[PDB]
Amino acid sequence: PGLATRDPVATFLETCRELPPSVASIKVSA
Amino acid sequence: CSALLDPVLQAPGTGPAQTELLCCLVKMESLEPDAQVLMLGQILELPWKEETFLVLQSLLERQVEMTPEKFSVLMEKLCKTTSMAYAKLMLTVMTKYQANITETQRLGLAMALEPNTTFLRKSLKAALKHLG
Repeated sequence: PGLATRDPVATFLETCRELPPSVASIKVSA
Repeated sequence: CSALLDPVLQAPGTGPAQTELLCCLVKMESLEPDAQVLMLGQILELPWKEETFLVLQSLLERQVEMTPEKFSVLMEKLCKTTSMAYAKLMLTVMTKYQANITETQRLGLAMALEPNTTFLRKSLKAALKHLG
């Protein structure tokens, strides 16, 4: 659109008990 | 200062002369505490550049009081970067307002601290260690 949520259960568990960028690259011949 | 500061610093070619006047303005013994807070509160909304940091250094040499939301905005802008006066700024906050600093602020610090284009890298790392 520059060229035109979270897990319920894993959250529920938490509620019931009481930064850098990654990178990747390659190089190929012309 | 609501008349003076904003336009002078929004202006381009804002030379060192003018920064030194504003530095002496914030060094005013007569600049009373609530005045210092409103000075800061007004500085916050602006596009921050080298001159903004140079001023703010002298401004917070007073050890002036910050609300948590305001310190939040401070550290937010402060996260974003090679500048050496900006190094002074980050150092001064880390040293003094460690009373105010938390872990995520310390993390955003670490992110902005990573650069070697910085000077006083070591000192900052030691301060950052000491925060932890």
